[PDB]
Amino acid sequence: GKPVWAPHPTDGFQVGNDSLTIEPLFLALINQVFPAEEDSKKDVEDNCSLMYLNEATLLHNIKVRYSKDRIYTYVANILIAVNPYFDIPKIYSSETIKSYQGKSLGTMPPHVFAIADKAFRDMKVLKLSQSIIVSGESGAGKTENTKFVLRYLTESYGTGQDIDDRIVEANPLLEAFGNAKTVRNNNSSRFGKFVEIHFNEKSSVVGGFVSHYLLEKSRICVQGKEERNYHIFYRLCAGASEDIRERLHLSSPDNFRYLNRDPLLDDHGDFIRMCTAMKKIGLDDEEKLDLFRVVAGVLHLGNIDFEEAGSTSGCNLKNKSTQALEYCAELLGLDQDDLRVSLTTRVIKVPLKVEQANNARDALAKTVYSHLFDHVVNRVNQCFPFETSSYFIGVLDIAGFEYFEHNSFEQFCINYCNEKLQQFFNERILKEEQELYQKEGLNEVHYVDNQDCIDLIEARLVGILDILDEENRLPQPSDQHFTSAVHQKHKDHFRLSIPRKSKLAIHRNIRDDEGFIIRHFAGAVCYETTQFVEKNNDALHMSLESLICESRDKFIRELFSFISVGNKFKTQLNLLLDKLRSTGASFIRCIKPNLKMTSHHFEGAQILSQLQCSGMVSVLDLMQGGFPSRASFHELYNMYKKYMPDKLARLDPRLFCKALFKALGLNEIDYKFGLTKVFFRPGKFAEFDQIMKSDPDHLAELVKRVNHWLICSRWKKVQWCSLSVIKLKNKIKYRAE
Amino acid sequence: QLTEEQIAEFKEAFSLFDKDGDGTITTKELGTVMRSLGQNPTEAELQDMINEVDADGNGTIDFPEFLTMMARKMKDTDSEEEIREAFRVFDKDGNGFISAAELRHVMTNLGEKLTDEEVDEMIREADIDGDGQVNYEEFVTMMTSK
Ligand SMILES: [Ca+2]
Ligand SMILES: [Ca+2]
Ligand SMILES: [Ca+2]
Repeated sequence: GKPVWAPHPTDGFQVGNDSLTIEPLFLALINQVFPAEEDSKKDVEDNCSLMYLNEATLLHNIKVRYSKDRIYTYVANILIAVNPYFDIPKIYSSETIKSYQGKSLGTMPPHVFAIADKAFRDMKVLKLSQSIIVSGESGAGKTENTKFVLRYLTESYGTGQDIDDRIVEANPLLEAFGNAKTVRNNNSSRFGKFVEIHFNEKSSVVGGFVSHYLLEKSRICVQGKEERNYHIFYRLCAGASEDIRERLHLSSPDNFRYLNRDPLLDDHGDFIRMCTAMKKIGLDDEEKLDLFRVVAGVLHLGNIDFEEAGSTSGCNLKNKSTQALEYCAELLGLDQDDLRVSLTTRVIKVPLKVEQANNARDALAKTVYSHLFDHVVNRVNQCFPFETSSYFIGVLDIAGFEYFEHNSFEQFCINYCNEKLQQFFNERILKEEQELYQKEGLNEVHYVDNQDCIDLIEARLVGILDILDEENRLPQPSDQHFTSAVHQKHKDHFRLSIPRKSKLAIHRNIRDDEGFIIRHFAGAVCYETTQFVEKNNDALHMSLESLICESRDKFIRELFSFISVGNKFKTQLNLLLDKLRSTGASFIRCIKPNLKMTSHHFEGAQILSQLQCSGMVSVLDLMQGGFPSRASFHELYNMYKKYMPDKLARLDPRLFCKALFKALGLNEIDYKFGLTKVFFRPGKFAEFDQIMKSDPDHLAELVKRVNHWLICSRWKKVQWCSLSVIKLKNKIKYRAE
Repeated sequence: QLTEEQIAEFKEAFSLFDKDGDGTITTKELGTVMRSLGQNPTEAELQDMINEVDADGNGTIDFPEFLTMMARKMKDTDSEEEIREAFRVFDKDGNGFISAAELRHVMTNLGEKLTDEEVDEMIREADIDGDGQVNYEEFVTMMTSK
């Protein structure tokens, strides 16, 4: 008779009553039906104030709050932030910035400022750098939310100076070389950005630092339909002056292999706006042109084609590519012939076949652009340097968990990245719960982590990455031989299956040696493995490497699968994780309320999918291992005093709750009396509520049995308070003489 | 440095300083409660005492910090004189017995809300020898009751 939540294709869940049949106000699988909150009209700032903490009740709560334009809700110290799609008045007001200062979490309403203030507070007290990890898909409000964290920190604990607006000025430079259009987003970030705000020994702001990770290298040469290379390429081709256009031999992006093909994409204008921003930054025409030269150089590189000639094998450049080669050699400051030899031979001179030279061309292109991006981020960092610092507070932004109808190596790496970030998310929430419980005077939270899914991927010798390397090292590498090696080595693995066992009909036609399913934290993903072997290899041979290092162009000299893409990805992912693990962590989860960028529309099923992809569902499950519901004494006083005799209602909130639990005989395993709240094991807040609503007479009786205890509690309270006052008086006199 | 039972008893006493139950006390609540029981600390005396244990340095101390603030190197049965002093806070006319009227005064000073009969009940409960009032022996027995 209790209203439950059940699946609803467009709202995720709807109210109603192996599987189960549900009547709304329909067959459903048992484990997809959740207890609902009794009061559907209600609203809490911390979802841990609910009686049931699950994906359904969570979704319902933040919805209710969304309507009241309450976009920020907590789950413990985790912030959920739903994009309003309009400017909610005065919430990012400077006044509000002062009202959040030094305020403990949950003495103010939920807000990114509080997340931000808390990081500073812990930094200052614990003397430990801090990280704020943001999740969210495209259009989730992630960019704005980052601004607020930085704005808040700077006006609150900066010194008049203005590092945020500085970082805000510099950002257009990052976006040019680091963002590109994807199928789901016209301006997606393709690297990991850790924007650090640094602090001196006395916790005052003194500078910024953009740490960067894992630029997506494959995009530099190849993109899928609906995708493009990095913005800069197209901007330059559409916006450069007729002059620059001539020096760099530019032209339509359609004239470059490296640039696949959209009206709303204003490359011409964004190029102008980009230069405008470059100047505000102090970027003169000289280094501007130096940047554009390498960009063009890479574009021409990519145009060099090859063919077999029969030349006492080895291949050669198509004569049609002569121009691309001289242009490229010219822009990269290389000798046209040196370059040519090094693109078609390797060093003992091994000739290269067509495919191998293609890979040499692309390997050079990827390294050059990647070093260019390194340089670009370094110049951005120079727009707001500092001499030294003690600690920082950084906001981490990096592509989230993702899947499509077709998943390749790109999704594999990205999802592997989020699998390790999720492990980190879980560990730190577990830690927070444990320290919350200790702080409250109460316990190890039951949780099995996803270490096994991580090990499937990265374990030495037998991990998928190492099996992939192994394939690259074989005389005739094969995707199919690789895929089968993966299945045969993880025989009865919880986390791996063949595509034939997919929960989707679209995947069940894929052969055992054409794919595999990984059970990721967010759900099963089916990867098609064609090209995994090719995509794992982007190595640049030493002679071609030497060549670029010894460029006539001084700028380039300064930029500078034996080692596979997969392995470098792991190495880099681990450096980012090293940095995070050295900080105290907080989390913000941004939510896109719907596709159309429209206000006051709440796509249930679509926000639910995001909750899952962000690992929130994973975190709630983790919280079921401890005390997921907690309520202040005052709050419980308010809710339940009406069910008890007037005698109890005279007590203060803490003693009222004390009395209640003593009289009900509530065991101290399932119900925990903290310093500020009562903490409940799963189900137990609800049980306590039922008891409270039962036979008022038997209830008043139980209270009678507690009368001696209550009187002795009243005495001891004032007696020990008198003793406290006397000790405090003796302490003052102690500290004097 | 305290028993499990002393920590428990002080924990409930802390709720008289921390009325709104946010788990933290400032100079204001410290001062208010001390004066209500007949002490007269200076603002500077309270600050100096708080700064000495306030880790955050926001001027708001929590329960374990409260305990530390109360701790000091103590003489033999100084604690006992402390308990006798606590008793004299209740026994306002200094005749050695706490009456209803006197308990009421303390309850009132500390902001406790109860009926005249409830005060009488409290007296009756700690009044072992039934002379209608609470002496020192009974006081301490009530105070350390389980
Ligand atoms: Ca208080
Ligand atoms: Ca007396
Ligand atoms: Ca007596």
